[PDB]
Amino acid sequence: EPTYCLCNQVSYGEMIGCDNDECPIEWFHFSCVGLNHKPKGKWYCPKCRGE
Amino acid sequence: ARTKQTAR
Ligand SMILES: [Zn+2]
Ligand SMILES: [Zn+2]
Repeated sequence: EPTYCLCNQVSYGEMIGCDNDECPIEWFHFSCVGLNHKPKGKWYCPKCRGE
Repeated sequence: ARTKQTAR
C-alpha cells in the first residue's frame, strides 16, 4: 500500500534512507538514485543534496 | 548509510 522514493512506487529491492530526518520522502529505491550497493557514511537524497 | 530490504 505505502509508496516511496521520487517515483512514488511501492517498496522493492534494497531501499536507502535519506539522512535528513526532515526528508519528506526518506526512502528511495537503490535504482532510482543510481546505487547498486549500500554506501558507507551518511547519504542524502538528490533534492536534499541539492540536485 | 541506512538501508533496508523489502519484506512481504
Ligand atoms: Zn532527502
Ligand atoms: Zn524509486
